[PDB]
Amino acid sequence: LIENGVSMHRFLTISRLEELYNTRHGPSNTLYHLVRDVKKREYPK
Amino acid sequence: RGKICTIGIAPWGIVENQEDLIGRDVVRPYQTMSNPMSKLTVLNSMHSHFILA
Amino acid sequence: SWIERAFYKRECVHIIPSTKDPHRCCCGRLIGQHVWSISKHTQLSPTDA
Repeated sequence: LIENGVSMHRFLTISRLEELYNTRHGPSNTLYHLVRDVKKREYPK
Repeated sequence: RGKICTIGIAPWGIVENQEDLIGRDVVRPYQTMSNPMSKLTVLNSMHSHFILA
Repeated sequence: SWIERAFYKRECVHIIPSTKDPHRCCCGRLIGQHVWSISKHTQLSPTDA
């Protein structure tokens, strides 16, 4: 799709990279473990 | 391996998306898409210089 | 800088021969979408693209 030219500039919005981070599908990610360790240390659900 | 000097000589009155083609000595953003609606045709991506006029 | 203070372009103002479209002038855009000297009356001005 980039060979066609769906430019990574114009596709990417603030709301888009919210949705790309916030997605809970696809393969495994250790995000759940680590970001809960982030908010536990930063803001001591 | 080469980097070949492949200067094309075009018109300005034919380059597609002339409104997207406005600005002065800036590294300017070109969506390389060719919309088939406008009969104006894009520059070739694989050439290296352009003399649109 | 030596590029900028050198090169020249051309632009449209004339008596508007309608020919095909009343919206089209001799340049050839829409009626509100406009912006040699014989029958087109194009002039000289500095480049912008």
